[PDB]
Amino acid sequence: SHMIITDVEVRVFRTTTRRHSDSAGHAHPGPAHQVEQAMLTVRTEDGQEGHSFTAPEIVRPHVIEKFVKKVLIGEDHRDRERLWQDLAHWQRGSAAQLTDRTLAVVDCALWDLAGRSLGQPVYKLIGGYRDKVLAYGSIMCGDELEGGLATPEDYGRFAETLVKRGYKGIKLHTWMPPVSWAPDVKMDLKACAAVREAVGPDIRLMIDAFHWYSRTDALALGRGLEKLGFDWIEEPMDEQSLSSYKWLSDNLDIPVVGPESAAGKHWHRAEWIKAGACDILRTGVNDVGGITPALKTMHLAEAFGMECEVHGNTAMNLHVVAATKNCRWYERGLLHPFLEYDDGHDYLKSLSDPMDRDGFVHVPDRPGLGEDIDFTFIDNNRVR
Amino acid sequence: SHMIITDVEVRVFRTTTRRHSDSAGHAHPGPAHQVEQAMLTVRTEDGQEGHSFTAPEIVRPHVIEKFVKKVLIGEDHRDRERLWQDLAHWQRGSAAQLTDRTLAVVDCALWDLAGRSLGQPVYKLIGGYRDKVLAYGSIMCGDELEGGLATPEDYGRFAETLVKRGYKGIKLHTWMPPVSWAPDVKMDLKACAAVREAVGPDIRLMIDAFHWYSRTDALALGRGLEKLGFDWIEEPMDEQSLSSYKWLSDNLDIPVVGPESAAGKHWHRAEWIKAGACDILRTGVNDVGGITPALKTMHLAEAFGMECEVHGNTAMNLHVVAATKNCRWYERGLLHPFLEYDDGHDYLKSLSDPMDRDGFVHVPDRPGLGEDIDFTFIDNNRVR
Ligand SMILES: [Cl-]
Ligand SMILES: [Cl-]
Ligand SMILES: [Cl-]
Ligand SMILES: [Cl-]
Ligand SMILES: [Cl-]
Ligand SMILES: [Cl-]
Ligand SMILES: [Cl-]
Ligand SMILES: [Cl-]
Ligand SMILES: [Mg+2]
Ligand SMILES: [Mg+2]
Ligand SMILES: [Mg+2]
Ligand SMILES: [Mg+2]
Ligand SMILES: [Mg+2]
Ligand SMILES: [Mg+2]
Ligand code: NA
Ligand code: NA
Ligand code: NA
Ligand code: NA
Repeated sequence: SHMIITDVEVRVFRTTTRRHSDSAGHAHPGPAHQVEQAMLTVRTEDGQEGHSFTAPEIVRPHVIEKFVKKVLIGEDHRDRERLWQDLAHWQRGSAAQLTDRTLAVVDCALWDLAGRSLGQPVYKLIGGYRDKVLAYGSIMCGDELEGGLATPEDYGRFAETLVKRGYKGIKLHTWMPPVSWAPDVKMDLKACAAVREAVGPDIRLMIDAFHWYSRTDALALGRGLEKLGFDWIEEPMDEQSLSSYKWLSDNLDIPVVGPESAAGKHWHRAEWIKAGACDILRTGVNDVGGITPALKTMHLAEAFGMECEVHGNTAMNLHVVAATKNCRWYERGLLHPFLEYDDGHDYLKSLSDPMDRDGFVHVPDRPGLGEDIDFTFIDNNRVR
Repeated sequence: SHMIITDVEVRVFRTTTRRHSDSAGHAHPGPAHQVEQAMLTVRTEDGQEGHSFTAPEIVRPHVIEKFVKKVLIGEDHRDRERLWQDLAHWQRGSAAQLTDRTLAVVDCALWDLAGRSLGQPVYKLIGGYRDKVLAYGSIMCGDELEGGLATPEDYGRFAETLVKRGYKGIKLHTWMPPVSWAPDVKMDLKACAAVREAVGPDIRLMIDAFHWYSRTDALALGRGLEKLGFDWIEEPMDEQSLSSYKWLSDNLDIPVVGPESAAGKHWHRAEWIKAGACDILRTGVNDVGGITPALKTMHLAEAFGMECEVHGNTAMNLHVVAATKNCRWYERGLLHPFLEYDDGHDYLKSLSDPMDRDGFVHVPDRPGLGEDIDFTFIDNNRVR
């Protein structure tokens, strides 16, 4: 009975960061401040543990007591498919409180537990494809900060810096409300043009613009991009409208990648394939409810001969990318000229995603998700 | 470097069995005789091993030297996705000699190696869904043996015996060439009717008839089955004709399950979904080239809200079934009144798929594929 789960614990602590998020949830650099972060730990009878990080609200007591403990406590931690399906089955009746985000953090902690228990990196447990992978530099949403990301030329200048660092691909997130004047298709296209001019024709370029443009605006945006040789256009319209995506992909030459944010996990992504709503699939550990369903989406895409690009940084997504073939990149970011991504986080002793000078991220040879957790730091900065 | 593969070995030995196969490859009971069986072993630097069984021609020296050793030797055994993809990439150019069957046995040996090395059953490594699963009794193709499977009533009588044993579902394979008079739709339907009459309405019944009936014959067969409340009709036409399956499923009420034998692995099975060629998907470790692609097919089906029924017995298929939710059964057989399935194989010390009196197969709690291999027997019966 050593593999039986005995405890599920949440520890909330303060991390020091210059990352802020606006009222619409878009990241920006700002003053150094303390932000509450949560760590979920699952422990078995023999004392082995697995951990994963998320925002405090996602693993608050209501959700832990009503849902997570009831599924996990007393169960064999290795039964990840059974445990995931049990949580999935309870979402419909949860009064909207048991979210895909909660499933993701629980599933990730279970994977970390298995890996740490076995002394194996998660991607090796899954079945490894690659130990290193090209990353694109994923640039934060636009701002109104002088010298930051306020003008089209600001994007161009930051792009030059990213190429020097070794990134072989660059993705722009452009300007979005509550930036006062946003959104503006002409401004987005000017940023795209400035970046292409700055880096030349051989760096791969992507755009993830305002996520709710009308069909007419997204068509104008996509048309403007075809002149610049961009690799993909990402979520330019409300992803709840599958029909809009069928229409847009039919009317654009540039590949459309999606859905990133849409609900329904791997099931809904099958619908995007069936309906021809995208040219490249998208998934992400946080978006589909864990490593387990992310892997399902990767396999789904592969069976159709499609790529499936993995949204988001951190170990959980990196291990999905390392375990699969049909994904061009790891998404490294979000990045901003004012911030030093390579410095990492105060609660981790080293980076989960170190990148060489040629633009390859190397998966750490550490067990589980391989997050090098500074438990002492967390203990010293607990939220009472 | 303890995880690095150092050796790939094939040991051919004689097993004593009453299973024969006719000229078309269909199994039948006959005289006790000795049949050559091959065991593939993969070994790492630290001396850990994994094993899998297949027919000698599938792992003959030509294939081992030209393909398998070149991919595996010197590589990290845990990189199953990379190694599978490397073998897949070499099939096209192999002058038809590197088959999906060869990929399957190699992939299975790699999974067994990881499980044995970690002390974990393969389904627990994948992420377990169930430790036991309902099995259907899968009846051998028809014969002309008196009291065997020669008449419709013979099927009825054997069905009664299987229900007593505890099977909750039963699948008929009916009469096929070179049975002198075969095939005959009317005879197949008589067997189906005899079985339904024998077992009543609450036992689940399936039919896997002659695999190459015309559209007109398969329509007549399927129409006759709807009167008997059968759960599915399996491969009644040449599976190379996707279009025939679209047509047949459109014209039958009874669910069509497939494709079992078609080439193209998980990719081709996506096409069956996209085209609406079946109501229930089919896969199998031997049919799609290993546990790795079988899992991909399971996930593909699940994303469409479909079941995917796993073809074939033995540990390799049982572990796929135990790791996934969207499959109703393990296929236990093939069975015949003249043969005692529960006696197992002379080269295994116990059954990979023991079944209780309620019709549940219990996955052995043994590492890797959990095949309880009698190495001494194999050594004593080697083919010189
Ligand atoms: Cl709460
Ligand atoms: Cl940076
Ligand atoms: Cl770095
Ligand atoms: Cl520490
Ligand atoms: Cl040979
Ligand atoms: Cl039997
Ligand atoms: Cl048994
Ligand atoms: Cl032995
Ligand atoms: Mg995005
Ligand atoms: Mg298009
Ligand atoms: Mg740090
Ligand atoms: Mg069959
Ligand atoms: Mg139908
Ligand atoms: Mg035996
Ligand atoms: Na977007
Ligand atoms: Na399209
Ligand atoms: Na058939
Ligand atoms: Na159909």
